[PDB]
This record gives sequence, structure tokens and C-alpha cells, in this order.
Amino acid sequence: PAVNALLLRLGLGRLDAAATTAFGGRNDNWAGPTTTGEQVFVKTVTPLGCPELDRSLSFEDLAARLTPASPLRSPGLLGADPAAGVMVHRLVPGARSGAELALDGDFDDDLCRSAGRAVGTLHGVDGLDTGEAPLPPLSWLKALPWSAVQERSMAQIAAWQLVQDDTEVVDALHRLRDLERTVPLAPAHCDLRFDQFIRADEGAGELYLVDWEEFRLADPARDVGAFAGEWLFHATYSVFAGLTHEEIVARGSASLRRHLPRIAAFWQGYLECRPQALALDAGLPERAAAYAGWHMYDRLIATAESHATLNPVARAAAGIGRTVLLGPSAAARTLGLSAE
Amino acid sequence: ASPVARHRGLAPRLAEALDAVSVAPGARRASVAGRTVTADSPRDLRGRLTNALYEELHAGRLRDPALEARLAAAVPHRTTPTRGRLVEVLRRPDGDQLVVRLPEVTARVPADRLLSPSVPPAPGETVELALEAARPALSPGFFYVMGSRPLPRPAGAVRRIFLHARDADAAVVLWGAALGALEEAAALYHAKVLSDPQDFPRRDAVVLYLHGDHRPGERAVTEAVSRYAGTLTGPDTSVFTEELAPGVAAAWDPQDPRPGQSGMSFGQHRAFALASGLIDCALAGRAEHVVRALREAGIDPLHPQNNL
Ligand SMILES: Nc1ncnc2c1ncn2[C@@H]1O[C@H](COP(=O)(O)OP(=O)(O)OP(=O)(O)O)[C@@H](O)[C@H]1O
Ligand SMILES: [Mg+2]
Repeated sequence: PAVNALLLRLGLGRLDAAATTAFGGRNDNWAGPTTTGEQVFVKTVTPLGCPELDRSLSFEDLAARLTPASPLRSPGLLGADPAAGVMVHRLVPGARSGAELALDGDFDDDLCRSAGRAVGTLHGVDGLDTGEAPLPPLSWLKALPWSAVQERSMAQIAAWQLVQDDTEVVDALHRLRDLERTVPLAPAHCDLRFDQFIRADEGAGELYLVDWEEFRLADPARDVGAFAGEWLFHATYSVFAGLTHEEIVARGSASLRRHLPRIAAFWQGYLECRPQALALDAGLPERAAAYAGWHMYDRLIATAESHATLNPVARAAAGIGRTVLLGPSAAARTLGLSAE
Repeated sequence: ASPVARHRGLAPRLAEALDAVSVAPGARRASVAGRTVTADSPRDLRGRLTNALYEELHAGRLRDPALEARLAAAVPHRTTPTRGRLVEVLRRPDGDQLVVRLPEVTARVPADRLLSPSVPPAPGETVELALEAARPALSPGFFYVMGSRPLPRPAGAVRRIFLHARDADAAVVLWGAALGALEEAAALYHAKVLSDPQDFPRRDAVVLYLHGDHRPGERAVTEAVSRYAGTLTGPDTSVFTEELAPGVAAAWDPQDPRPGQSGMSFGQHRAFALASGLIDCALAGRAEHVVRALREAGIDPLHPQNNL
């Protein structure tokens, strides 16, 4: 209702109720042409004053002031109703998700370099939310709010219990969150995944990074780690979805080994746009690797939404996440993040 | 020229269905209702056969909020007494909270859901909380509910009851009916029902898990649904299960004396043992291997809905 309100006050007309498709994601979104024949993407974050909307705007204010020479791009904010939580953007034409690109074999080394340049640029400061991001949610490692249990599958609850009962993992996560108080922080997405990227022109155009609801001043290791962890997850689960546990690990290990160039590509793109990232931050690769480890638990728990049982591929993947989180220094070297 | 004659020691329904099933010598090819299934080893056919058997013999062939409301509104009780060791108490001006190690997870429960003792005890001390009986997300595809009465200490044996259901509308009424019946008989149960409208019809659109003594609850659910069988349910049922009415079947959770090879769902368990025995024949009659296979999985070959 307020969508057309806003779309009209913006010179855009109203959206054809048909031809207006809807993408995925928790928030409501509408895409397609308006009656003035202009293509829009509309997102709605319903309020009670949403911090997510403010953070999404904190970004579109920066992105509006970026030269065309920038590896970092946003599609373009046409307007916004802060009061009712509506945001209008230029629709990217024939946009394919980075998650579809990944599964189809088309998220190659060149596109991983693009992504790294974009993320390197982002990381090179008022207006920004400075609150700690709740990822990982540390109090959930002690105890899940009962409300949250009633929105989780049996497999999600079982994953959380595995985490909760693993004292070494819980403690590694605490140390990782404490370093965030004592390191060079930087503008950061804080919710990065293949499906937070889109490529224009059916995967032949420019690369966009979207969903800035978590945009903060935070540990840049969050974004590097998240992207490494997307590949770790893909290599040891998404590609493999009654074998033995040893057979599942060996298969997954080989798959990982073969997907490592993707992470090295990203890291080279990152260092191209931010060569002095380690100047005062020598722990960045190690921390990135820890976040990659956690990212695997994060994706496992999310994919387990639609499961009653935690299958043995899930469990083997989880085992690799624990090796990376508890051994971040070695994982940085093997993932290619120690490169100079 | 008779199925029981050529397949002895086997429940008739089963011996009949083994006529639609062939496994070639070598164990790399098999036919299941004139659908062929192909593999590159025995071991790989074991898996593809189990799936083909499971689909033809046991099964055949979103979370709409409206339905969920309709399904949620059909529940008698609202709460179930759940035990667990207390960890910690959290004083808050917003409202106090108990950190409790439940058996499935450690959780943060408002302290106003305590029931025994009524005064939060020391950490480690067992406590009994009052938690929602409706869990709509716990079983993907399914709205799910637990009995108002605490299940037995070890849970022990479990009686499943499958109710075919043509559609949402069918399910709503069968749901309300079955739960109505089950609380009146005071059954020690859990239960669930498809919450996705475009996923019906299904032999297991409703499942009910019954502990300790199932007769009262079974007798009770039978009578409540007699009226509807055929029209609101569908006729046909799993070949592994004991029919009680059109669309209404039942059976026991799998008890299995072999380690590693155990802890499956009832359908997949049987289909697995069945596919195993068929496979073991082809590596050279047939019904003797099938029957032996069933007995190693702790299945009664005469009464496959039951265990040894
Ligand atoms: N301007 C745009 N043009 C084309 N596609 C877009 C555009 N903005 C977003 N999308 C696509 O629509 C999807 C949904 O948007 P977005 O990720 O912002 O939603 P969300 O509700 O915040 O999801 P979640 O929080 O679950 O990630 C994006 O992941 C992306 O694939
Ligand atoms: Mg998204």
C-alpha cells in the first residue's frame, strides 16, 4: 500500500500487479516494471524504527557518492519511506544470483577476484552503526531463547546442541568476538554469502553486492571469512547434496582442495584494492579463517531448517568447520590467505 | 501359480508385491512395478532399490498460515510437562528466566513456566516446565504436537498410525477428530500433520506415535475416524503396515538387533531389509533370503508391521 504511495510521489507510477514477480528473502520484495515502464526493485522492512533500514540507508548514502572507477557498486536507490520501511532501487536487468552461479559452475576465479576488489574497496566512517553484530550469537551458545526453539526444525535444534556442548568451539567464538574490540575495524557487510551477490545480464554483466541490513563498522575478517566459508561449505556439502564417515571426509577433502583457487582469487582481488590491510593487522588472515570456520556452522544450521535429521554429510562438514575454527593459523595458509 | 505358494514364511500382502519385483543375477539391474533401475555395483543398487521399493510399496505416488491456524485451533491442550536439569537463574527487571538443559537443547525459559518445584531450585536440580504442545516448525513439512501427558521414562516401543488424507480439508477434520479422541483416552502420544496444502495426498499425511499401552488410544482413534474412511481418507495403505480401515494403517517403530545398521524410519527400514534380501539372492530360493533378511532386522516376516 505505501509502496505505490511512495512510487507515485517519486514519478514512477504504480507497479503492474502482474509482471511484478517476487524474489526470495524474509522481507517482502517486489520486482518488475511500473506503469511508466521503469524497472524497480522494492524491499519492505516493517517497523514496530528498524536498525536494519537505517544500516541499509547508511550504505546507499555512501554508495551514491562513488566514482565509476569503483569495483564496489550498488544498483541505485530511487527513494525510500523510512517511516513505513519501504526502499526503492533500480532493478538490475536479468540478474542471476551468485548462489545459482556457484552451483552452475559460473562463479569462477575471475568473478571471485571481482568480489575481492569490491570487498577490499568497501573496507577502505561516521554515519555507521558501531554496535557489535550478533553473529555468532554468543548467548545462544549458553542457551537458546525458548521463543527461538519454536521456530527451529529438529535438525537445527540438534546442531545448536552440538555447538552448545562443545566447550572448545564456544570458547574459540568468545575469543574471536573479543578481538573485535582491539583491532582495526572497517565498514563491513557482516552478512556475506553467494546469495547476497547478483550479476547483471544473466551472469554476463557487472557484479553487485546487496542486502546491507547488517552494514556496520566491524572486523573486516567477517567479510573475508564469510566468502572463504561460502566455498568451504559449497565444496564439502552443497556439491554432495549410505557411504562411510571416512569415505565422506575423503570425498569432501578432495572437493575442498579443488575449490581453494576460488579463495586465493578472492584474496588477490582484495589485496589489489587494499594492499596495506595487514599493515597494522597481522592477525587478519587468522581471524578470517576462524570466521570461515564459524560460517560453516552458520550455513549448516540454516540448511538444516528443512530437515528432521542431521545427515552424515552435514556432520562431516561440521567436523571441517571445527578444524578451521580451532586451527585458524593453519587454515589461513591452506586457504591461501597467508599469501603476501 | 499362487504367490504364497512360491513365497512362504512371508505375509501374503508382501509375497504378492514381490511378484512386481525382479533383481537380475549380478545385482546391477532390477525391476519394480515395470520401472527399471540401474546401477554400477551391487552396493549402489542396494540404495536405488530401497528407494524404488519405498516409493512403490510404502508410499506410492511452504507452511500455509491459514491451514496452520485451522490446524493449530484444532488442539485440545496447550501445554506439556517437560523435565530437565536447571543450570542457572537469570534475574531481569523485564522478567526472570531459567536456563534449563532440556534433553534436545539448553534453553532460556521464562521462570513462570515452572511447575515442580514451584520455587526455582539449585543448579543441576531437576525442574518441570510447562511448554507449548504445538511445535509448527520442528518437523519440516508438518505441524506437530505433543501429548498433554508426559511420555514414559524410556519411551520404549512406539505405535505409529498412518492416516491417508486427500487434502487440507480432509486433514483438518481428521486432525481435530484424532486429537480429540486421543486426549479423551488419555494417550501417551506425539502426533503431526502435513501443513503444506499442495503436498496432499499422502498415506502418512497424519502420523500418531503412541507409547506404553496403545490399545485405548488406538481403539479410540479408530472409532473417531471410521465415519470418514474412503472419502476423506484414501483407500490404499503401505504393504508393511496393518490396515485398520480405508486410509488408516499402523505399525511399530523399528527395533533392530544389528549395530550401525539401525535407527531408520519405518518405511526406509523395511524397504532396506527387503532390498537387502533381494540383492543377497541375486549374488547366488528368493523368498528364503528375503525372509532371512527381515529376521536379521528384527522384522516378523509374517507380520512385517511388528518386530521380534
Ligand atoms: N536491485 C536489485 N535488482 C535485482 N535483484 C535484486 C535487487 N536487490 C535485490 N535483488 C535480489 O533479490 C534478493 C532479495 O533481496 P534481499 O537479499 O535484499 O532480501 P532480504 O529479505 O533482506 O533477504 P535475507 O535477509 O533473507 O538475505 C537478493 O538476494 C537479490 O538476489
Ligand atoms: Mg538476501
